[PDB]
Amino acid sequence: HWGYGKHNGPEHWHKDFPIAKGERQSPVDIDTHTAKYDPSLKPLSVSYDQATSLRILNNGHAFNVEFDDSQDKAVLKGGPLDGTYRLIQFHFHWGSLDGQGSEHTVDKKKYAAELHLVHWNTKYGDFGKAVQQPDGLAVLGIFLKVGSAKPGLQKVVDVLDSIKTKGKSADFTNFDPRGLLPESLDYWTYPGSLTTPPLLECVTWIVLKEPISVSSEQVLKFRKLNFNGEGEPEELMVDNWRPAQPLKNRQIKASFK
Ligand SMILES: COc1cc2c(cc1OS(N)(=O)=O)CC[C@@H]1[C@@H]2CC[C@]2(C)[C@@H](O)CC[C@@H]12
Ligand SMILES: [Zn+2]
Ligand SMILES: [Zn+2]
Repeated sequence: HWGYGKHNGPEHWHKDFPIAKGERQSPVDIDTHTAKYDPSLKPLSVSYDQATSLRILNNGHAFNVEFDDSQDKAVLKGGPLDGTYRLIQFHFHWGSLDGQGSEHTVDKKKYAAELHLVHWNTKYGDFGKAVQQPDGLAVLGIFLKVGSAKPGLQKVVDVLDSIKTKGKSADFTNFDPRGLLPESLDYWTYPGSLTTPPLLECVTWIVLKEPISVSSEQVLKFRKLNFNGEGEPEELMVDNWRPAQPLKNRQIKASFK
């Protein structure tokens, strides 16, 4: 099974999933000088007040927070998107040290970690059908930089020690995802893929310009998780990110000047 180690890492993924060498792979470096403004882009509309969190779990690749996506309760629309996209879950990527951690980069600069809020296109009826469509998913990427503590992240990090090993889960109710967003909704956007196997190129990427701030104490909690299952030799869950892929002619657009 794939992972982030030397023998099952990103350099190996292409063998089981050839698309790893596709034309629209993610993540990528965002060069502020070549990412131009696109007027056809509409205002980004994030509607999370109706969000119903269900649980939080460790799948061995990171930890996910899932939401009830049976109704158009927590949705994403506007921007470069068509119709509605329902939030289904969010997770993070981080490094072995504060200097690295994010997947995307801004003018070659990495942040301490990165947040991925995953949504699927409701026109495909179901998540399963969505991931297999070029425009099936919309992922809202948000950078995390070390500084002040993010009040809204407290609940998440406080539970981690209860799901240290791969396979552990726990009920996670009443979490409001709005507490993880920065002040500004300014963003960059491009067509790409999942940053992990099966690496399908079904993602419209929306990366926020403004990073949210999290304390050193908070990020360190992430590094307490384990890739491995209970009872197995500990393999700390750090550096669960994928190297940047070639842009290969795709255009990164910005919602601002
Ligand atoms: C939530 O966003 C992801 C979903 C999936 C993967 C990685 C993901 O992370 S990311 N960094 O945002 O690209 C890899 C496994 C992906 C799953 C999408 C749905 C799939 C295709 C299921 O149908 C089976 C395996 C699943
Ligand atoms: Zn897996
Ligand atoms: Zn991700």
